[PDB]
Amino acid sequence: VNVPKTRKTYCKGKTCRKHTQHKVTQYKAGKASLFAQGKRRYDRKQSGFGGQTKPVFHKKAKTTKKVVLRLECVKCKTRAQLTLKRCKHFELGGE
Amino acid sequence: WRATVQIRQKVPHKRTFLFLEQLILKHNAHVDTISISEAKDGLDFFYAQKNHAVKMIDFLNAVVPIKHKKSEELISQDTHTGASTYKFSYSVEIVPICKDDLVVLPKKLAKSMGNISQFVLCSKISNTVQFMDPTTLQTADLSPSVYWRAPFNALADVTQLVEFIVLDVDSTGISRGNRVLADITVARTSDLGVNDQVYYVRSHLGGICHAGDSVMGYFIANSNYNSDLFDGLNIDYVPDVVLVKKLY
Amino acid sequence: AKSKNHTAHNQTRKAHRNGIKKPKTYKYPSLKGVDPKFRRNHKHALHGTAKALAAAKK
Amino acid sequence: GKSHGYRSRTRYMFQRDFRKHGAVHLSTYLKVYKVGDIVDIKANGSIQKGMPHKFYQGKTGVVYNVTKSSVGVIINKMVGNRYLEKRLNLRVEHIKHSKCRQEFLERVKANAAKRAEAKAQGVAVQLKRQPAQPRESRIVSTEGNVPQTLAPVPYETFI
RNA sequence: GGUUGCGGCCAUAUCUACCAGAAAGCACCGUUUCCCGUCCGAUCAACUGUAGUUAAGCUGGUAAGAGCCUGACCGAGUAGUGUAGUGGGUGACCAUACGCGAAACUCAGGUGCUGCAAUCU
RNA sequence: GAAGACAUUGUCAGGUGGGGAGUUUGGCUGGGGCGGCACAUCUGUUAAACGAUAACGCAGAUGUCCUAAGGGGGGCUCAUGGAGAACAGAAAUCUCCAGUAGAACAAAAGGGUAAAAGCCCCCUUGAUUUUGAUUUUCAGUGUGAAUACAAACCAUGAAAGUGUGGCCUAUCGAUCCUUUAGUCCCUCGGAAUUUGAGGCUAGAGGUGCCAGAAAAGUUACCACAGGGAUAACUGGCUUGUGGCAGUCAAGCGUUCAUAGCGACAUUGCUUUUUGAUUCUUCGAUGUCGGCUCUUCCUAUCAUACCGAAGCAGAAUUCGGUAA
RNA sequence: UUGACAUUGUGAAGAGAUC
RNA sequence: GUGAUUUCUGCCCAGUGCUCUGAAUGUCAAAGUGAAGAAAUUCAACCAAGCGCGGGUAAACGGCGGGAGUAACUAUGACU
RNA sequence: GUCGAAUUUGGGUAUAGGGGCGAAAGACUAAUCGAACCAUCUAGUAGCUGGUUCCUGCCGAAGUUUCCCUCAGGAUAGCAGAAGCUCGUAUCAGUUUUAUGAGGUAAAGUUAAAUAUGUAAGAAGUCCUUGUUACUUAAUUGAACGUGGACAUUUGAAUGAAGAGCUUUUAGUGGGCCAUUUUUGGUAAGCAGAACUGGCGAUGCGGGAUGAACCGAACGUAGAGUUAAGGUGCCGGAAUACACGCUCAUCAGACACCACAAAAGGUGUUAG
RNA sequence: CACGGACCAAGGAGUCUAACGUCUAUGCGAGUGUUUGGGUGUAAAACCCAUACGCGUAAUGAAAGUGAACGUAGGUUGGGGCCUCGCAAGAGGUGCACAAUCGACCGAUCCUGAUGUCUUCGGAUGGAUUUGAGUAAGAGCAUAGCUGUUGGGACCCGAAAG
Repeated sequence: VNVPKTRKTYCKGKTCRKHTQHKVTQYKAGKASLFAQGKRRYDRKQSGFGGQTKPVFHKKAKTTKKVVLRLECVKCKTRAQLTLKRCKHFELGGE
Repeated sequence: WRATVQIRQKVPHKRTFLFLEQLILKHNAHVDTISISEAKDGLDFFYAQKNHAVKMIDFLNAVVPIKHKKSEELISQDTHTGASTYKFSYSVEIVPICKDDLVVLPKKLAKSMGNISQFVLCSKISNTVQFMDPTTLQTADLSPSVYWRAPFNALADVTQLVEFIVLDVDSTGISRGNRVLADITVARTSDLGVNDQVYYVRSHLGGICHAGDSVMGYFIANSNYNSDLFDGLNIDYVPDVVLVKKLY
Repeated sequence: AKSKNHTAHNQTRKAHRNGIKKPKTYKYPSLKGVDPKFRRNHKHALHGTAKALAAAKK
Repeated sequence: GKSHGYRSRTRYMFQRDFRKHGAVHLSTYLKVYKVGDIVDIKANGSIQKGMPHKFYQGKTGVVYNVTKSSVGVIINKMVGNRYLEKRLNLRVEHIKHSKCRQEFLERVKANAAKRAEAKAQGVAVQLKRQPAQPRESRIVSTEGNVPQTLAPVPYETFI
């Protein structure tokens, strides 16, 4: 699909609480970040003997992901998240 | 009917074209048939005896990379002779990757042949599926046997292409046979006029391209993918534009 | 080894054993769903009219 | 496979009444519904917002809630062996009054009149409704009307 | 009673062919400087009520007219259907008993009704 | 004698390793297998005028598409036909009539829509924020989709009003783990600081077997617990077929419908065809054929006696009673 | 089958900015 | 692995396998290494063998088709 | 069959259980071999088969919904029992009537039944009178709830009501089958799938000779009386009754379900 | 014409327990439970008892934390019973439990943000179609019994295996 690079929506900053202009960019994953509790645990149970102790998921079906938008308030720098329906093409651009 | 051959593409929907070619490639090899009844994913063939359903597949391998399974249903037997009458159903299944679509091979597959890349376009489909480096211009092929061992699926359909218009080309030579490796500037057909962009792309098909001519390709920056083989490679090794096929 | 899947036979007959009991509806029904704006005022309407007699009743 | 939708199998059900198509007439919106009124639900197939499910066609309910474009409706729905009390949100295109209350109030007032009238008339009210009785006696008069003898009639082809 | 503005149900109000309308009111009609809108003051806009024509709009009348609508011991107690029988019939289906009860077609009449506000010899 | 801080030895690490070990190798299903998706869904129908209603019933569709195809407002009228204009033709473009929708409305089907819900323009982001009530499938649980308000803040329009995505009916997802936003809050428990990690609130990453395991074959060497809830095998029912007998005679036969026939078809019979179903039997009715031997049926091959011929005799042919 | 650490001490050459 | 003798053992190294006096600058863990940080730590390079690359191999497992033409009635079809 | 050699055999000896040995058959390894034998873990686990021990009284089902790697099984709701609880003129009801909606099947050729279906027929009512509010209004005007006053049993239609409501708690079941009136798949079926009601399963009794379901009727122990459905020549309890006709059958006919018969023939016989 | 049963006698199958739900009886009752132990005794009994501890009397959030009366512990509809009048019928007064319903109170989440202050701490006040297994003149604790569930060999018997 196609979406703007800009939106005026309701912003809650404790400063704003009104419709303000935002800057749209597309959300992405973020680093795996070891030392996470669930990774520290999973590192331990995988140690030793007994092979793979946890399920390995081969069952994918979906051919797309939902699309999450990242709205920064141009004024008070606060942020929001907002989610579009599934689509095969996405651009935050123009044309 | 004493035999039935059942063929399924199992894709959304891209292979509805080539089943037309099968009937053409069924037409050369002659033998004998009774009926044909489509299924959502393909044809059902019905034959006399069991002997023609063998010849149907024997010639079905050389054209297309299929695996085949068999069952039986015995409708009766004459208890004097011991003879048996069965209805033999051959279920044939094809690789769900259609010529000139964007594939991401699993790392184990990649480095078992030439250590080819992860991004590949499926050049041609025959008794083996052939794969082509879009940039590196290296050749590899996946035999039908080895595909069914680990069943990966194509990343993007041939129906996902967008139109491109070629500003200029720069050739590095290289090509082995039949091919010309070259480097090209390209702008999207809709994108060219109203703002601008130029995607400088290293591609195959460098002798075929006349300046300003139209070419189809996958534009990956816009394309959203949920594949797993895609999230795991890397994001700095993927070309943003993969040039596929030219318009005449 | 197929089964017998659906039937409605006997279900209407089981239904009338204890037999289709009624709302048991009450005076003063629940104000669930009533207009919040009407319902806010209705608080203070009753709130005031109770104290209305607290001036008379003493 | 089988399909059970929200509006499934309503083909003839929401149709618009041949030569009644088009825009809704404007006494529909001039009608004032109150809490305690009894109303009949007939869907209007042209107005999609606020439109009841195909179970509530023709069902009759009471108004517990009045709001901007819509009204509240309490229905009694049979599920299993019991009746559940349903609350519904419907726009006034899909509602109208049921005249049984208009006719009921007409008889309540007449009954008030007759009694208070009969309060100076020395009772003997007879204020119920009684079923059609067996018809009392009478004398026909054959004078001017002579019994006409009829008999069954023979068969014929007439083809 | 005519006429206008705003309506109520939305053909008894529609459609088709002809004809008449006094006063009053609508309307056609004149103009392009300002408001404003167009390929084009035709549409819309603004200006005069002066200079004109009731020709069309519109209101009314007519019509063994198509349409619509109301009524008929009109089709018809007909078709259909609920209940009942150790009824009939090889069968398909059909009578009888207690009940309910139609429709097109035909025929006959009807061809807008009305609310608030002003207005006219 | 040779060898020498290398081999060896110990401990980690990558790779190789059916030589070996442990385990698995979906579901419904007119047996099981293949196929399919009736496994999550949507429309018409099957459905017998409220609602409800099954089959591997029938016709199709769904995993997407859209910053407009969302929202508000304004102006306008479609399909099609008719009559006119250089090139211009069966259609280009222009103009006037008639035109109840025969068009269009992202897609399947059905509903809906005419100063619109369509066509064309103009402005915009309500496809926002906080969360509760309600309907639907239903246990009146979850998910999905929706309905009507409330508290804010906004778009449009002169304004009434209208809009919480798509005119309406489908287009989708738990726990655990990872991650992001939010307040800039809570905890790290001997007391503090900075990193780190963990919480509360709201999103996303996926389970299509769609209330959601992480999973290849094979046995003709086979095993167990069971099943006639279920196949092969007799029987039972049906007769599609198979095979047999009438009725009308369009017609072959030198002419001649019935000496001898029958096509079109229609009416029946048959359990020595093949099937369909799955009623009895899997804590067993010993499965093919022949050999041996008895008996019954008639739908008569021979023999008996008859009727018929287009029967001279001879011969043969059709029927009759007859087992 | 390979790498690293330990067994493991004594020191020379020649290339690579350790072999 | 084949199965006395006699007589022969055709073509095929693309796949799978085995092998290599072969080569490159791809990928590669642990340790060491360099950087950033107050530290936990993060990252960046480097790296063996193995695979990747190239060669040999069928008395290794194994395979030995399809589409065409072309010799004096048809037709056979040595060959391209 | 072989019988001078890859022969036959005694004793000693070595090889032991995921092992041994095999001129190979998954052969042999103490009547045991596709993993021996013996003890323990072991009363291994079983959603699967079988069994489950005394009487009598009162009550009495289900084979259906939703979800499950769910389909020979469970959870859930329904049916059921038991314990009662607050109450008692009383709200109800597998029913009609009046009043009023919705429907789009049969017939009709857009119209529109029959049977089923929603609501109402009063006290939680009606009419008046004057209070409250921060919602609503241009507004002492509405909305919602109230104060004071008034109208009681023909109080607002029929009939009925071994009383109305309320809660807790738990068993079994979750294979159904048949007939009627409709109906899809199938050529049809004692076939498969639905819709309504009634039955069988769980139920004897009288009749259909016989039979789970058909007709009559449901059951404490008896006595008499009267009947149901079916019958009344004899077996067989009850008329070899009465009345009026038809049929002669070198295979007559005899009572529903039901244990079947056709097209059409016949100077057979009667009546139109 | 499915399975077991030739016959007879004797054995032979829903038990115990740990932890709980409902129900009932009993003692006390804002409490309750003597028995781990000590004193004692006719000696595994019975009798007597200090300290604690368990449940209960306070809920709510992840947590840091905070913590139940605007009022005769409120109002409205209905309510057994009692009281007043009346010959009675019935009306009026009061109305426990209990059902409905709207409020007030405590906690959590979002919003407001006072006199005040180590100038970012403090959190008064006032809200809200929000949320809780809460308050609103306590009812639980102990033992016993029926029935039900979970773990155990688990009503009895039975595998192929490991």
